[PDB]
Amino acid sequence: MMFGSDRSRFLEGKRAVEDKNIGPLVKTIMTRCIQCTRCIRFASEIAGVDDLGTTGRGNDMQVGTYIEKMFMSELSGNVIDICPVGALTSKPYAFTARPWETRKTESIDVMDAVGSNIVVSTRTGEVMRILPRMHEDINEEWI
Amino acid sequence: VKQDMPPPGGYGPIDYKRNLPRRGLSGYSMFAVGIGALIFGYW
Amino acid sequence: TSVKPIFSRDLNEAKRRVRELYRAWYREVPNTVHLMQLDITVKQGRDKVREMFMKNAHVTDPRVVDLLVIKGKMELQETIKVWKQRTHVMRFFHETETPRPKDFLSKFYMGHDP
Amino acid sequence: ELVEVLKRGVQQVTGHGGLRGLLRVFFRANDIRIGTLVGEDKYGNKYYEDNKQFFGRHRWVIYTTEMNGKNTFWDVDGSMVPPEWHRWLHCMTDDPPTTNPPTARKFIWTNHKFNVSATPEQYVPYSTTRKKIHEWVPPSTPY
Amino acid sequence: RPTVRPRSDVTHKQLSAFGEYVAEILPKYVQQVQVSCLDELEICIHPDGVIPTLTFLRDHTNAQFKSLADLTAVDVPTRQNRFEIVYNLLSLRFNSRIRVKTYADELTPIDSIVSVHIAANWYEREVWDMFGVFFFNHPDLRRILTDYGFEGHPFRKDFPLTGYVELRYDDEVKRVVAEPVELAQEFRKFDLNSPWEAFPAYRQPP
Amino acid sequence: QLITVDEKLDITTLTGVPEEHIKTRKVRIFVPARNNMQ
Amino acid sequence: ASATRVIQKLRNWASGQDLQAKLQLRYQEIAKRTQPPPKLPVGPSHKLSNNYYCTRDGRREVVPPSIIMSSQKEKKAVTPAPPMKRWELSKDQPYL
Amino acid sequence: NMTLNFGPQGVLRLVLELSGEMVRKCDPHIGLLHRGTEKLIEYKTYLQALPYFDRLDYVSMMCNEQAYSIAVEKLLNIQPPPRAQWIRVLFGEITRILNHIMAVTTHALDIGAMTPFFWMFEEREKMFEFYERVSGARMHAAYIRPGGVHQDLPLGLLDDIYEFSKNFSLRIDEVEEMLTNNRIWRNRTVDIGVVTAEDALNYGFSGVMLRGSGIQWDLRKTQPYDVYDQVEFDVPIGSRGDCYDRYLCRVEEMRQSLRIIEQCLNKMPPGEIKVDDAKVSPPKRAEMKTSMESLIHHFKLYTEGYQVPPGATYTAIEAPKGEFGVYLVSDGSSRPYRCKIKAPGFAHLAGLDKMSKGHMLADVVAIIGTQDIVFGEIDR
Amino acid sequence: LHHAVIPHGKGGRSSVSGVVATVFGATGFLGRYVVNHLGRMGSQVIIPYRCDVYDIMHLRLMGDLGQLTFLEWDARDKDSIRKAVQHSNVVINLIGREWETRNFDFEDVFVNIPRAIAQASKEAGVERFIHVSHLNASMKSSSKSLRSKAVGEKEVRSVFPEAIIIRPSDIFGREDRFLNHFANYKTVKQPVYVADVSKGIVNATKDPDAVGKTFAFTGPNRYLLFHLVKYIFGMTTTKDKVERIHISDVMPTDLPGLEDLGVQPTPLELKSIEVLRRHRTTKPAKTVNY
Amino acid sequence: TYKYVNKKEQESEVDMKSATDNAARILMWTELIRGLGMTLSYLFREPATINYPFEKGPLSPRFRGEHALRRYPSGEERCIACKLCEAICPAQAITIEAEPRADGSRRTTRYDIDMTKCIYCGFCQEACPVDAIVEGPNFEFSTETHEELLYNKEKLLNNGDKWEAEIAANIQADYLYR
Amino acid sequence: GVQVSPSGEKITHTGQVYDEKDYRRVRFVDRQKEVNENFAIDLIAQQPVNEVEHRIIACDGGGGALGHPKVYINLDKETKTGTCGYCGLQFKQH
Ligand SMILES: CCCCCCCCCCCCCCCCCC(=O)OC[C@H](COP(=O)([O-])OCC[N+](C)(C)C)OC(=O)CCCCCCCCCCCCCCCCC
Ligand SMILES: CCCCCCCCCCCCCCCCCC(=O)OC[C@H](COP(=O)(O)OCCN)OC(=O)CCCCCCCCCCCCCCCCC
Ligand SMILES: NC(=O)C1=CN([C@@H]2O[C@H](COP(=O)(O)OP(=O)(O)OC[C@H]3O[C@@H](n4cnc5c(N)ncnc54)[C@H](OP(=O)(O)O)[C@@H]3O)[C@@H](O)[C@H]2O)C=CC1
Ligand code: SF4
Ligand code: SF4
Ligand code: SF4
Ligand SMILES: [Zn+2]
Repeated sequence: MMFGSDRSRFLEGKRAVEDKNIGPLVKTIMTRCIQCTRCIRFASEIAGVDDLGTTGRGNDMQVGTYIEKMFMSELSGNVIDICPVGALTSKPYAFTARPWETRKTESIDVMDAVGSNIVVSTRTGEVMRILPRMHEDINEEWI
Repeated sequence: VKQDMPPPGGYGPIDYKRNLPRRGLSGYSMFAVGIGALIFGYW
Repeated sequence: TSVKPIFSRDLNEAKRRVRELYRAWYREVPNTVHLMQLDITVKQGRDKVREMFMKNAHVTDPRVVDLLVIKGKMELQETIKVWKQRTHVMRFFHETETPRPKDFLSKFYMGHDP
Repeated sequence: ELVEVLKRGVQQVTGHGGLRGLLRVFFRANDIRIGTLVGEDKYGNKYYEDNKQFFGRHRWVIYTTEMNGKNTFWDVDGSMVPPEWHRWLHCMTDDPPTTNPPTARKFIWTNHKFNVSATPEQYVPYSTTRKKIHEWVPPSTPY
Repeated sequence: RPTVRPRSDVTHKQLSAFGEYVAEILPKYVQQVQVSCLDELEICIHPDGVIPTLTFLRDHTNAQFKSLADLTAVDVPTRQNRFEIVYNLLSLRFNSRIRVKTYADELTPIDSIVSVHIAANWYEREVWDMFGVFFFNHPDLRRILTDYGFEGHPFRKDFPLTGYVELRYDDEVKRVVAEPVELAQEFRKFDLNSPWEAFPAYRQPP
Repeated sequence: QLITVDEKLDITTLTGVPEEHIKTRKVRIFVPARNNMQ
Repeated sequence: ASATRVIQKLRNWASGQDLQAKLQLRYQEIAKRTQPPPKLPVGPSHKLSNNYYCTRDGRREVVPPSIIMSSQKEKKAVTPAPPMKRWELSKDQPYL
Repeated sequence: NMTLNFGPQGVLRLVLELSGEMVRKCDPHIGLLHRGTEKLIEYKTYLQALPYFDRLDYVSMMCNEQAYSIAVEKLLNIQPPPRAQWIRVLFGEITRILNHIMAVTTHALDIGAMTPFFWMFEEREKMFEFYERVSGARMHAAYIRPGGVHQDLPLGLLDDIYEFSKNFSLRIDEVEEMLTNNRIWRNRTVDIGVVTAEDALNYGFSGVMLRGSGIQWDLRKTQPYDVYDQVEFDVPIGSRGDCYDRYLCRVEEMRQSLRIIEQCLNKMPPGEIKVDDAKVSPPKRAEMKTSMESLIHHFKLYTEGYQVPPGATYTAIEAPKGEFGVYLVSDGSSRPYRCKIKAPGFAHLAGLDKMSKGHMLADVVAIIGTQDIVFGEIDR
Repeated sequence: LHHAVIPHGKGGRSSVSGVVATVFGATGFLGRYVVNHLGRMGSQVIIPYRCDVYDIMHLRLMGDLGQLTFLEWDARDKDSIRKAVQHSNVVINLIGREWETRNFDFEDVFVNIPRAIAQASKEAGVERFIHVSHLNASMKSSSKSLRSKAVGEKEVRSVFPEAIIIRPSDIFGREDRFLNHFANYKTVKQPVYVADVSKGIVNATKDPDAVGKTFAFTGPNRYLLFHLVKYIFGMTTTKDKVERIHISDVMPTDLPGLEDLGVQPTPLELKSIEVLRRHRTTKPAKTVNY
Repeated sequence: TYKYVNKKEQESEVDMKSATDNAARILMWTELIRGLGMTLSYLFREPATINYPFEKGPLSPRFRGEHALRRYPSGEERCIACKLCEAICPAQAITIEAEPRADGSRRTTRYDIDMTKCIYCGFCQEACPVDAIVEGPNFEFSTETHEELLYNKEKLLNNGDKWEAEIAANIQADYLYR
Repeated sequence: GVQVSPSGEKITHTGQVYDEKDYRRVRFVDRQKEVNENFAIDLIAQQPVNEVEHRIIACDGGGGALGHPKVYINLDKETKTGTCGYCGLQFKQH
């Protein structure tokens, strides 16, 4: 909307991709990946996993595991916030709400003793999801 | 191949002024009629 | 710090304007229960005037007092000229609602009223 | 040109099922016009037409005396008109069902229902979403 | 271009020249003259120049700003003088329009101009009723749009949309009583503003 | 023509807001956190 | 249109005008319900080349007010615009 | 002084202080139709707020949509295309006709002559039919929007409008026969609510209340906004400033509206109807359902609408009742910060007291009718 | 407890009060206030009616949207009372005539119908039943109305031991058959106000120390019939009615009274002025004790 | 360009002829008999009235009346719970609540409209990217309680099933204009 | 299909039923519970699987407009079908 145009000159056929299954938390619609590699880098660097990657080349290229592996880490769930698009989503939050409906309060975790700064997004008096909140001296965008 | 409801070569002419007609007759004649009726009645 | 005033220089003149306004109200009160057939007694009305005056006693600013005087004069106009009605005047007593109990327990027991 | 008017009138009078039909019409629909019968619907209603009358009276309807168990000899509603005839009667079209029939699709109501604002089969609202917060139930045996 | 709006500079020139004119005639009571992209002239002034400036613009031969198109107020609660006041004025001899603005707050009133333009007799009452701003030397100043016992100034930014009270008829007392507000569907607050800047020309510095 | 009133400022009696909603409350001043989605 | 010449003449004499040509009830002179289907045009920005938004945005061609005489940062006497030119009586019908 | 409260029991409340049969003081009362439009608009996008203007001054509704449209377009720095401009002018004139029918006939009704009401509300029905054929609603057609117009005209509308314009003149004449030269109408109106030009100006009047006192001010011949600069029409001015002069002015305005409609029809151009800037006006549905960018723009426009660079405007429209204005303040957001509506009925009511000087109780009901007082534009 | 009952809210029209009340006798004169007091705090109210739908329209606006449920019934028709008592926690009975018709004797009204109501309540499984009677309820009574009342109280307690009987005295308000009956034209009275009675009943609807008890709702003062009627005439046909009139009001001893529900008496000397100004075209009465 | 109303081009003549004409106008009540004639002419015309329940007023395929939730030919619903209708509805009249269905689809559990809040503006069917919610043609759905106008998914789906034989045709008519 | 609960209430296409102990069943007394008897979750299952000779297939629902946005589905996974997120239809690769 801001930096792009307002119409398409692409009168050709699109492509489609086989959707993976990589856990009970992360839903994968991989025909939306814009091949940015944020997931791969997050995994390799922070989560120390080295199980995501790019198999193929050209437009026929796509992201994920060459096999049916599952991505279940203590940090798996930040790929959701990091994926700029809805290629990786959260199965729990699936279809329950839309952002412009949510009221956002700022709170903290109690699950552990770290005190990760968090956002609770409600809708008509119900808790819909939980998000991180930047505190660069505790958690720095992760939860 | 296109069609978006334009007008044809032209629409007819329109009347936007008054046409209030000049009716009745003259006051002299009206008074004469009334007075003739009146005199007939009196007689 | 320094300011620009409104209709007064000090709380003394402000209070004497207030006392003039109270004269006016106190005097007019019964004519209202007469004109519009209110059930309440003139004693109740006058106690209510006193309550609504003392509700703004802590005030110190001559300007915040002059504005309250202005608004009370507006109300007195609306009242002596019959523009208000029985409804608007009885909207002061709250005859159709219970108040939030001023008791920690009476609050806790029913709701989250803090 | 007055005797022709009287002739048109006498034919408008006798153009029904004699005195009985004439009274029926004149007392339900205060009108004794004669028109062409374009069709009749499942519920017994009739729809007449005459293109020489002016816009708004060039089409009309004679409702049924019974509709889904209701004496409609006197009580009558524009809600009785099913959709296919509603669209031709409110002049959204120049073509009725007989020539331009609708699209035969299941899940479309075969039997039309009229307004039920107070009948016992009326509409009562409610919430369609299940319970959100499930409570705790303890066992039925102590200690 | 067919999708963009034309742009005439003659009006910008005329109105900048008239801004200089007005400002050098009234170096006092004047500050922040500005003519905008869409060719409209605003003059900001001090609350002590209302009648001087309005009279000058109405009577002066070069100005003849006779018609008071509108009087308005605007609430910006992040500035000490939060109530902007706006007079939109029209001149027929020149086919021209102008905006004269001043500022105010609570407890800091403005001077009335019914002496200059009598249309204001009701606009100023409306401002007092809606934004809570007093005017000096106004014959009658009283609730005009709100109810008779209404306590508040609802066109502010801190007054809630739905209000504080609510009305209904009660058979016991046989009247239309007021009560606190209890809604059966709380108004929903949609957070729409986008995170991505849309106009760099207005980018504030950090 | 100027006066000096150095006492703290208050307009509570002019706002028209009631006691329940002017004393039983707690306000929060902050900068809304960035949505980690964007 | 369903009236006798006698009534038509009566009403026309009582009114002074002719009504059977400027009636207010519509008799088949009106457009036909169930019109054919259209095919609408497309705007001028439906090109496939030379159609960059940088050239035709508009709402980013706006600029903040051009400030003058900010208090912190022998000319002639002018008017906000040249005086308005007075109008001309019509030619078709200037009176009534 | 024989005081009384009149009007209610349809939202008007006059407080009248008489002296015998004369009228000494007229105090109107306001706020019986105050809903809070100007505040609600602050919680709604630049499109969620348009209907409010259809609801203000509810006899025209489209000369109301038009002002908001022009203001938002002035901010966005865009302009709609010729076909949209012509449709918009045509329908603005139709709304003018509706409003003037309304005014004249309710005037004659509150005075006692009631047959014009029924003779003309049939034409009003026939024009509501156009409203509906183009928008789907008889009165509140949210049809004119920033960027042009929602939909194009169906294929059988201009012919109908021509058939209607053919005979509206004879209808106006039918009414004029009864009313204009009737001694009773002239006695009820002549020399009533007189007002001089300078006092009108200083009171803030606009429209017929100006040009019935000899002033020459029409915001279509001056400060034009649409293609009105491409069409011809006369402006009727008065000589005495009385109800009779204003009646004649409104009639001749209803006539100039036909003069303008003939031209609009004959000169209707082809082309698009809304600016092809899909960041302001949504795309078509086929493009929405086949193209990615168009669908994104649809989504954003109907959830978080178009953003408007900050600024302020006062766009005035020559509405049937006078100068309709909108002081619109914008922050760089999808929603406005302030929208103030300038309505003429406001100042007209304000001046009612002076216009009712040296007059009875039965002349005030005509003084009011001569202003076309609708309380939606007033109480807002 | 069922989550549909948890009293969420702030005590207002659009709130929840956990009170599901089936009320018999709402078309009358005291139900017109009982229903208001029930609904203006957010309670569900089932109202059975036998009247025509016009005489029950003054009650549609006293409760929030969806809280009022008007259905039809017939005292002689059983299975028209299950419908109404089912889906409830509280039942309130306010029936009663000041005279006898053909189909309905005092026996029926005050004994046989309340008994079936309480039977159906117990069958359903509701948890509170409130019955209203007269203060002078006693088998030794010139009037057979009071006889039937004192019989029906026992006939109720025999099926609903935990019931709640409430004996007020001559009630005075607008559209009342006491002050208007007097002003139409040896015995001490202590009248009471519909507002007080309704407040008491609606409080008992929740208060936990009210079951299996009785209450004598009487005003703060007492008056001699003559002084009271003269007060009426200064501010300005049924045998059983006149009998109930010519009986003095008991001073019930140590019976749980009005101030035990929380209510406070509202003296008649304050509401007579609003009740009586309708019958137009002064000093108070000396309160006494025998 | 301007004109004059109630202004004469020049003074008149006081001639006996014109004076007598005006005196006739006054005495004989001339300008009023013409109004009587207009009323008589209108008496001798055809009225624009129509038998309502039998003769109905004309409408267009764009009329915005009662609401409906549509389906696909398969019978599957169309609403995918995208909430654009709820986000554009000026009066905040649409309440929606969705979930993943057991067959793994984006479908609603709750879709409520308040007809005492709808201003009947059509923005919802302008926004729906699937043509699922439509402001249909019906206008005769008055009631006797305020609780029969609070609609829901069930009522709206029933209205769709009811009126689809007409909604589909009107949409086929008009969809080329939008 | 609507199948009734112990209390005698019909269940909806989203499993809503007032618990037998619920007081909210009153509103239905002397009245009905409006319920739709045509369950999309079953009507779509009644439809058959389409077959195509291409590993990628575009769906729109029918008419270009009057349908839904053109979406492209992959058919490389012969284990299951390729479903459309809009219309529910499902395709296979043959
Ligand atoms: C249901 C069926 C009902 C049937 C009802 C039938 C009623 C029939 C009654 C006659 C109809 C007349 C209607 C008016 C026709 C229109 C006339 C017209 O347009 O020209 C006017 C014209 C229009 O004039 P003008 O204004 O246009 O221009 C002329 C102006 N001057 C004269 C000043 C130069 O005016 C006249 O000529 C008036 C002529 C009549 C004047 C005499 C009337 C007053 C004296 C009364 C005498 C006593 C009563 C006599 C009657 C006795 C019986 C009641
Ligand atoms: C032998 C020779 C000499 C013999 C002597 C006699 C010679 C003839 C004398 C002439 C007589 C003239 C007729 C008498 C009546 C005249 C009354 C009159 O003229 O009234 C004047 C009045 C208007 O006066 P004004 O306001 O000053 O005029 C406007 C100024 N620009 O006007 C009015 O206000 C009237 C108001 C009328 C409103 C109702 C009109 C209804 C008309 C219905 C038709 C009635 C027809 C008659 C019915 C007959 C009944 C059977
Ligand atoms: N006011 C007093 O003097 C005192 C009164 N009470 C009690 O107050 C209660 C109500 O007083 P009040 O409000 O004056 O009663 P009302 O007469 O005002 O109305 C009572 C209700 O009883 C219903 N009712 C009466 N007989 C029958 C019947 N045979 N079949 C069906 N319904 C019937 C009526 O329903 P509809 O109107 O639909 O017929 C009416 O609405 C009475 O039960 C009485 O015992 C107790 C002590 C003192
Ligand atoms: S973060 Fe998302 S868009 Fe980026 S490579 Fe991973 S799946 Fe693709
Ligand atoms: S038509 Fe009604 S429901 Fe649809 S968007 Fe407009 S107000 Fe909302
Ligand atoms: S816009 Fe259409 S698909 Fe989206 S939530 Fe609304 S009705 Fe459903
Ligand atoms: Zn599909």
